[PDB]
Amino acid sequence: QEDMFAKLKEKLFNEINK
Amino acid sequence: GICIDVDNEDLFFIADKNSFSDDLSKNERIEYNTQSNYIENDFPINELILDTDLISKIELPSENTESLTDFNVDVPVYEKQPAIKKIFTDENTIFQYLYSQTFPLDIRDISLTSSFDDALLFSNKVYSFFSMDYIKTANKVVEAGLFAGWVKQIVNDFVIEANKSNTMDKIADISLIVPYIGLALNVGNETAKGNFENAFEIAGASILLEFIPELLIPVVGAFLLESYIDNKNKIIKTIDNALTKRNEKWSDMYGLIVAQWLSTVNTQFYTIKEGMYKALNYQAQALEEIIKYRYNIYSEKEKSNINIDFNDINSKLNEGINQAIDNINNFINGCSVSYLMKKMIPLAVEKLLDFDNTLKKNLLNYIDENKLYLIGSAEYEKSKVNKYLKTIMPFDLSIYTNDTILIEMFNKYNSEILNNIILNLRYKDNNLIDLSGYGAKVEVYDGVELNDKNQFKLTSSANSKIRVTQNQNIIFNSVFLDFSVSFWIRIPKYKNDGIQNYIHNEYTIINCMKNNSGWKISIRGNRIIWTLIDINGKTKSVFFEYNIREDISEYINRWFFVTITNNLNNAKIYINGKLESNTDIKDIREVIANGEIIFKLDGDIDRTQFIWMKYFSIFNTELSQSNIEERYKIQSYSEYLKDFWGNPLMYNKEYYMFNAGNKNSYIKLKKDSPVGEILTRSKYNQNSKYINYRDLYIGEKFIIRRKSNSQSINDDIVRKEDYIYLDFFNLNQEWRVYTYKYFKKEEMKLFLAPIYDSDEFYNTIQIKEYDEQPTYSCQLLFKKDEESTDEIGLIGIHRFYESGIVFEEYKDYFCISKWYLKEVKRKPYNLKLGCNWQFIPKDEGWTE
Amino acid sequence: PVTINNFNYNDPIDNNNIIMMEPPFARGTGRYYKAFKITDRIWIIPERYTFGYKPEDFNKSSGIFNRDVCEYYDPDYLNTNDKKNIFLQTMIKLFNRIKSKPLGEKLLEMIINGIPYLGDRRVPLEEFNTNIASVTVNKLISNPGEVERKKGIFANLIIFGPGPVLNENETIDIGIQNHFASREGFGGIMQMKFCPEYVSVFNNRGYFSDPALILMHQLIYVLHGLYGIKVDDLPIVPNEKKFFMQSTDAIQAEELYTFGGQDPSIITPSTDKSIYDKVLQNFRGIVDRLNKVLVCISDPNININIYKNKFKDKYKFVEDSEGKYSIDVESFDKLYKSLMFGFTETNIAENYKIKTRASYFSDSLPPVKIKNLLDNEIYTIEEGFNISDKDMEKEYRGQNKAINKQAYEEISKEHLAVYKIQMCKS
Ligand SMILES: [Mg+2]
Repeated sequence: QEDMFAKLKEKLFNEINK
Repeated sequence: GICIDVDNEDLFFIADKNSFSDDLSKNERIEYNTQSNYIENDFPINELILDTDLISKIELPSENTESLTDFNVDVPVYEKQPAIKKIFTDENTIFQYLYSQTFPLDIRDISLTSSFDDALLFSNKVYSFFSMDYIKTANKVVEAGLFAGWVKQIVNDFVIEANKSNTMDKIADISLIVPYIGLALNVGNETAKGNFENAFEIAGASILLEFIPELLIPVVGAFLLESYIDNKNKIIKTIDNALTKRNEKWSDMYGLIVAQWLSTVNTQFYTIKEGMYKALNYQAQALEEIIKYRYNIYSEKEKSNINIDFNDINSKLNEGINQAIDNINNFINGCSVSYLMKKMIPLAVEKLLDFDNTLKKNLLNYIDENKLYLIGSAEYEKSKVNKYLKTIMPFDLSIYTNDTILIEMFNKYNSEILNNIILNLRYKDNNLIDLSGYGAKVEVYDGVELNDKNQFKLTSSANSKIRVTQNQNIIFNSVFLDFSVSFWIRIPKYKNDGIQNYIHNEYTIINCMKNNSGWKISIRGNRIIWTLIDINGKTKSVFFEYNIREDISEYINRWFFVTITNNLNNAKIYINGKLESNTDIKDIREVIANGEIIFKLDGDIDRTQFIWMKYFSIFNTELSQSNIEERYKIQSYSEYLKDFWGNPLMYNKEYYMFNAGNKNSYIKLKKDSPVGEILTRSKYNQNSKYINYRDLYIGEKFIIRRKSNSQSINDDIVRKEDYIYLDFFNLNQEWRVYTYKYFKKEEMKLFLAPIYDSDEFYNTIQIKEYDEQPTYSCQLLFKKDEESTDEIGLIGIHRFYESGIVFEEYKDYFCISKWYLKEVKRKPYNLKLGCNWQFIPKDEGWTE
Repeated sequence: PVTINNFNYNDPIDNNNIIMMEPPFARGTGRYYKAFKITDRIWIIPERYTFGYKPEDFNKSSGIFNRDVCEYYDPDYLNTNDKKNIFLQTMIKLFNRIKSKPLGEKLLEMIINGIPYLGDRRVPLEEFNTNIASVTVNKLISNPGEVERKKGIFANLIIFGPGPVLNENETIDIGIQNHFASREGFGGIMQMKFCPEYVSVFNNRGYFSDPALILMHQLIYVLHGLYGIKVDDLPIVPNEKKFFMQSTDAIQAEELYTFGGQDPSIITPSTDKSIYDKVLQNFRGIVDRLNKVLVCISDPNININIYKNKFKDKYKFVEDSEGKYSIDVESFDKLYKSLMFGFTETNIAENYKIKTRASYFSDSLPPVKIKNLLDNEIYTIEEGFNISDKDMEKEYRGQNKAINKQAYEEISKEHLAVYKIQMCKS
């Protein structure tokens, strides 16, 4: 689903920006 | 109908069987002063030129005598016959195929065709046996500006086509082969039809012969020994003489085979070589005619703008022809020797062994009958016989001819290691057969699982058995051991609860015994054992044992390559090309090595025990290190990637992931985060002193998906350079591995998310194999798009800043890395880089 | 000590070295030929060999004699006295070339001294009989004024010019009532059809043969024929059951032995031994005859003991103290191998540094005419075509068709008969 993906993307960005 | 003129001397000369004497089948009387007869036509010419007993010392009587009055004489009658013999045939062999490659003197505007039928039909169509691409390029008309470039190219294409010299791959065990000979001549059984290389793998040199000759191979005659009642001195001489005579029969038989080989078989191969020389000249001639016709279509303005040297074109094509002829000559000469050594000499050896048997029987009976007249010494002469008829006379071609060319081709044949293969078990049509050329009988029983990857499974069932009956007329191990065995094997892991029986219970897997002497391969748990047993029952073994307390084993339940070699002094075991073990066997006497070979698990085994095997071969010489390593590399080759166990890597199959640079690490979706954290494998947690391993069936379950059916599918095998999606199962959903498009640093965590199409993420992976040595590892490349040259990074494991400032905490993650992109180009390839992955499927040979 | 005699064709008959001879296949019908004695026991008759041929066969037709030869015909060859003289002088030079080294001299010496036995298988053991066509030829004595008379001479070899095919040289033995003295230990008069100028061509770069070697090759057959060891055993014969197989004549071992080199490998050891034993068996028949021979029923001036002793030397028999002859197997063995395996085309070509074909089975190419073999610019006794002073000794340059274009002419393909197969579809 779209909505899942968008929330996961934000989590990724937070992991990348550690 | 079309009629083709053929010179008598381009026909195949094949001596009729009636040419050859069957005098060997006559009886021989043996007596106390019988000599063995040998005629040497090789004469010292200077012995004649100096001989002063030769020219007559006696005066010539006067020529004058009485008149002749009796005129009876036979006078020869000579008669002409027609200069042309018309024969009717609709067959197309060398004569017809060569003719199809010519064109008449009043034709200039020719095109090449791959259709032999068209070439015969149309005088402007010339047949070519080179590739479709060559043909298309030669038929190509270009504008004058491109012409000089097209000449260079097609002339070079001719040289490359002419020099072609390999099969589908070297796994077939063919030393050399020129693949277009079939298409060039259509000699033998329609060798222009189907695939020549493949037909040659199945049937060898025989497929090229126009006619399989009937050989004369006489039953050698009985020896009739003279009695010398109450004369020991002359009875002993008679035995000795029968023994020397036996050698003469062996020699004369081999001479008889050589005469037939030279005049019925080697003559056919000579005709083939000459045919090929003409065929290549015809191809060059047609090309030149084409290049001229096209040059002269251009205007004088165009022609002065083109620089081409026609003598240079000619000498470059001739140079191509010369190199091609070398390959053809070596190949065909090898075929001819092969037919001699595999298809002729062994049938002779068969008759001669039978004769040796009969003679041995006779000579012992004669020593019995003369026991009284040979008191005491009778037993000594009986062992003289038994001994003397032990060593079987070797065939040496240089005894029967001093032709340099023949001796050199024989030497080349015997220095080529693949010609030492005396058994080569290979999969064909749901069976195993011997492709060595010596025709061993191979019986596979119903309990042996076979597959088309040349793997076979031996189980505990009674009917899981293979019998190979070896050709008894092959001579190997004359005097001392000099042979090798190679194969691949896959041996399952111990059952943790069955570790005691695994450790203690030896079971045979391959047994080759005759009269309680021979060789066997056996397994005891983690040890594979080669055992020699000589005629006196003396036993020697050499073994390889792999460590079963390794965290990750290279050997347990994984395909590996074994090679056993035996010479005068040593039995050696090599694993994956490298020497592992050596046993001094100088004390081993005779070992009988041509009994039947039984592949079957035999011993106190679990009902569920099995062994897989692949590419079983036997060589009648000791392989060198370098031969073995090459064989390892050749038999490792595939177009497909492999899994952790060594089997082909598949789409749509569940796999755990293993990292060769981080062996004890695995990938887990991090809790409530779309990234893959790296954790440490759990391990065997009980207390057997024998056992340690790390768990393999852990971490996320991955699955490889094909990106597109855009090309021909027809199977689910993953090939190098394929474009894939790397997916995994998250609960009951299928997720996917992505890389965020904005990738600024050298390394970045991969994004593990649902299947979804986002312009912000790459999802396409190209699966690679950068290692040039055998490996089960692959690499996973992210590129911008399928057609793009630009590489983004490789999938790997790196350590990322996690937290802290005074002490920085770092943590391993599943990532994409630009650093690996440079590392993979460095030579030799680093096996242990963290971008090397293997896929582990569940397998019945690994339980944990 | 071999003397080559000289003479011109037009020299008068002297009834010694120049005679009128009736050769064997003329069948005593009073057909006499002018014959010249080139050395002891060897005669040249510089005329076309016509025996067994039809007169019209001498023209090129749509036919052929031999399937494996490019046959050149010329019915006018040797048709004038000057042509006959050229042939004779050319023969003289070829015999001097042969004589020029000891190997060729010894070939000539064995042939000269290998006189036929005075008999054949039909003759009783106790008798010499000169009155057979394999032993004696007649000559006509008819001096000016005085009456004509016939006398007999012993000969070893008569060399004629060619038959219809100039380039097909051949050596011939004499059969009487279907048996051949030359194949049974006796020996008998040998005849040759020979043409020096129309030589063969081969390659191993296309080369032409030295006519002195062509001639020496035939003389080896003559030699065997005189010692009674012309081979008649199991021949190599072609399988002819399929359209792609070559049809060609039977090949006796002797042809391969005579060529030499490595071709005898297709003659099995079994056959090698069959032939050796047959020859030994024939020579045992001769030695027995010499032990029993009492009289010459046909010529009362034949000194039995001189002939016994010449035949003893010929066959290398040994004489015991009481005059009985026997075979010493070691001297038989040395003689046999010398005759059969010593003198070969291969051995001779090597010794004379003459280039020749690689194998008895080398392909037959069209022959070429040697412009003039009597011109010492092109061809000499000592060196043949391969003369140092013309820069032709290196790598048989003298024989090379590319290099020595001045030595030979090509023959018009119009005059060559050649066998072909026509493979015809339906
Ligand atoms: Mg031999």
